Amino acid sequence: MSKLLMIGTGPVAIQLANICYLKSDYEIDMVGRASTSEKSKRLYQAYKKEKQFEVKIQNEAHQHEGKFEINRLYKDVKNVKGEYETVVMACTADAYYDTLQQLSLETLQSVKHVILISPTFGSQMIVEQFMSKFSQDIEVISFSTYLGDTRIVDKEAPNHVLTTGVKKKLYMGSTHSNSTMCQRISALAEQLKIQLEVVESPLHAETRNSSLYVHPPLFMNDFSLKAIFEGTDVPVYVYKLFPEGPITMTLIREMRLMWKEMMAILQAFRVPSVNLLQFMVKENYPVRPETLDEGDIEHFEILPDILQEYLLYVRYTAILIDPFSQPDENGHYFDFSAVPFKQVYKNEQDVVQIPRMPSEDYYRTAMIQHIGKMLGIKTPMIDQFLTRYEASCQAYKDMHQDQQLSSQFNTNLFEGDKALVTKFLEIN
Amino acid sequence: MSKLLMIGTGPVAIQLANICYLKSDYEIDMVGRASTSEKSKRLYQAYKKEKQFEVKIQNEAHQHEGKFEINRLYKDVKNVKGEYETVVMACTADAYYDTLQQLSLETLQSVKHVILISPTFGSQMIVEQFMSKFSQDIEVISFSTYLGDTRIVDKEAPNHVLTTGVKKKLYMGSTHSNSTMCQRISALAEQLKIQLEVVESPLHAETRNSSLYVHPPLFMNDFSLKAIFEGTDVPVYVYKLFPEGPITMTLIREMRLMWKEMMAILQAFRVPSVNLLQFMVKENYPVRPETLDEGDIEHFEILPDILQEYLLYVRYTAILIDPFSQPDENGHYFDFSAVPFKQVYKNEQDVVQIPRMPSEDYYRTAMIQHIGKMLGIKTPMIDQFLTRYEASCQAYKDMHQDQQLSSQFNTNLFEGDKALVTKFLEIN
Ligand SMILES: Nc1ncnc2c1ncn2[C@@H]1O[C@H](COP(=O)(O)OP(=O)(O)OC[C@H]2OC[C@H](O)[C@@H]2O)[C@@H](O)[C@H]1OP(=O)(O)O
Ligand SMILES: Nc1ncnc2c1ncn2[C@@H]1O[C@H](COP(=O)(O)OP(=O)(O)OC[C@H]2OC[C@H](O)[C@@H]2O)[C@@H](O)[C@H]1OP(=O)(O)O
Repeated sequence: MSKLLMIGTGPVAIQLANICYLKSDYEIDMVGRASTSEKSKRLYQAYKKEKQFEVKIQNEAHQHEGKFEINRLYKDVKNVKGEYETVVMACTADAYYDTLQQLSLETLQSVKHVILISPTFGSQMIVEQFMSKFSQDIEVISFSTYLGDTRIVDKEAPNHVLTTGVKKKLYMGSTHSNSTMCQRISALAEQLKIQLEVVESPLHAETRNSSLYVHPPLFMNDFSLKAIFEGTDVPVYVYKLFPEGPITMTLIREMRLMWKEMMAILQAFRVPSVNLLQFMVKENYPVRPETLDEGDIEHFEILPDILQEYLLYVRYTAILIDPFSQPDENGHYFDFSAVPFKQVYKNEQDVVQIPRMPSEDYYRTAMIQHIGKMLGIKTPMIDQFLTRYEASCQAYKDMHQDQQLSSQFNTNLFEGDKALVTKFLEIN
Repeated sequence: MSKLLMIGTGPVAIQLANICYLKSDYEIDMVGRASTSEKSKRLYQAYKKEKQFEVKIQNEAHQHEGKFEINRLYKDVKNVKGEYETVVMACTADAYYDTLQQLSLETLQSVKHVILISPTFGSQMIVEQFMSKFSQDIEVISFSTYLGDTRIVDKEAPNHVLTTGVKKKLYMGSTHSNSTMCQRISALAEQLKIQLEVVESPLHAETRNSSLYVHPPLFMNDFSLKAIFEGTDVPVYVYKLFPEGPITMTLIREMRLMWKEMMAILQAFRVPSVNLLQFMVKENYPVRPETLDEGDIEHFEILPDILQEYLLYVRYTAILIDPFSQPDENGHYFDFSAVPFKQVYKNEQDVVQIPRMPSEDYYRTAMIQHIGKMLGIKTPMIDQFLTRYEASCQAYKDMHQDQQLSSQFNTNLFEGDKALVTKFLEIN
């Protein structure tokens, strides 16, 4: 019978494992890195003891809930034995290569489908090129993003996760147009009440994620980078205006410029372009009618380069509050924009980590840089983003020679991934 | 000896009376409207009883303080008897004509200088044309604004006023270039430590007031006008972003358009143009360097019509807080922008009044409209401003037929003033 390998043991992997448990005929195996990660250990110990996972639901609009037991929970990728026709990557995109490469030849040659839950731009190119050495005909499926928001509500019971929110719309593409797997997914989406736009390549679904265009400007600037690698004297906030946070005319210019460099790479691949404003306004969170002209967001992409900036700037000020929340007796709304920055932190073994943001945006940006390099496309804003982050890494190293740092502070990361997209694009 | 007539008995008039008391050789007479205004009565009764005015000071940087007694406090303009070489208009601009016209022929023919403390655009034209019938050679002096901020801290002692703030820079012009009066004023300004740019006509000083360009858009729109003539369900704020207040891309367009129509009338009069952004940023309140490009505010007037909008919009979001105030332990600054709207209100005799804003901006706008009409200059944004306010007046009349309303709800106001600027411009 059909085996499925789930790579990742966090809340995304658990939600996904439950969907397969309930709505597929796969026997499910799960693997983390409980040998080298206190987090994956806590998950291992907890599943071991209880012999169950549980998804709970917050809005009764969702029936992903359920308790469930999987077939085998592995402790490390290296223990994985045997054949699996389907492998779901529920880990972070910068680990897709590190983890597949640790699988056995028998495992890698048995695989028919690789499904990428939170891929970045070009993850499929990396994953297809890798698998191609062992699978003649590997199918690779990229999603735009994960289906919603799920979280551990108690760190001492990480096998119990909570899905708080579900996205409106997802996109999905495959190396195999309208494959049999594509069809089960959009049929599974239908059961889940999750609108799924099937898209024509995985790369195309990978560009329908808004954070790919707005996280690099928000986080890889001197303001944000100081807040993360060094303190601030006073709490400072991701989505507020300077001096309370990073947003300025300059940041918004940096965002439009990256958007346009990305649209260059996307036209190269004959991938359609993303109306960034309209994307944010219909598929992220609405603002009041009175705030944005409907023709301004429809025709966003025709508009002059400073009108585009002006409309992006305005969008971010509309969200400093939640304009659909219930006002105070004093006129005051929910402070939607007081999201703090996670700073650098020592893990359980006293090793400094960089938080997900910006260290996942260094990976995505470093890959987008590399693709654009080899299309002969110039990425000057991307370029600046990366030197900024690297100088902040080098400065942390110099300022903190008394400390164990993590592999994230290292030079020349992702040589593996960079070579796979090189082989891929030459051959393709 | 030299007599001075002070028209107005509020806190501006009292501060000014003290400056003349201390630094001039004028015997001072003061006149309000204690016959028809509970406010002017309270001032009359209070001065009567105490026989003193008092200016107190808040920042020790100021020596306008002082107790003082004037020579004669009149109860109504109509009591004014005798000859005065100088008359200071310390009242609101929309009353300059109503009040002078109540003076006696002997008084009007004796007058050599009319000094306009808070004139609007074209007040001098109105005042010179009126006085010209009685004074062959009247001198008229317009200030850009009043010298600072003074207030009554206790309504039962309105003869005791408090000057809280003093402007950086004032402008001043006269019908009589570098007159003897001009010279005493800039010498008096020097004593007061108040920088005074002497300007070449009064009209020119009357355009160096920022509220002339930004009050009509802020207050004469459907949002603001609802907040003033009808409640809001929840407190709403003058300087916040929609839905908390009126500021939108649309309001900012309405502000640039009025600015440019005004710059038309100003080029007609060969008056130089006002860099509105730079005016707000150096002469009103500073924002952080990181917020506005210095070349953007220097070259503001060359910039494209949507960049101008974008920079104005951005200026207003920089001020939602005071970015130079001391932050909270939580990152949070002083809520600089939560200035409520004064709404329509019944006075002591149960008569509905419209607050200063927008009823002083209806006068200024109605005059700017009239000037531009007779230069053949089109003022389409002004035009809209005025129909908006009038429809809100008409609606209050219909919705509130059970109520005594004030003369401010009337049609065809300012016929007097409108004819004086007509005679003036034809002849001039
Ligand atoms: N080299 C490597 N090898 C093996 N396992 C790895 C590796 N790197 C990360 N991970 C594991 O992926 C799992 C999911 O990541 P998690 O941080 O819990 O958050 P989510 O559950 O929300 O992740 C879902 C995606 O949303 C977007 C983002 O890209 C996420 O991947 C998690 O168990 C990770 O282990 P850990 O020990 O728990 O840290
Ligand atoms: N038709 C008419 N006739 C006689 N007197 C009149 C008339 N209209 C207004 N006023 C008086 O002008 C005085 C100053 O006005 P005020 O509201 O106290 O505020 P401020 O002292 O701060 O004024 C200074 C200027 O700053 C800007 C603005 O244009 C101000 O004029 C005040 O005593 C008014 O009488 P009241 O009885 O007290 O209401």
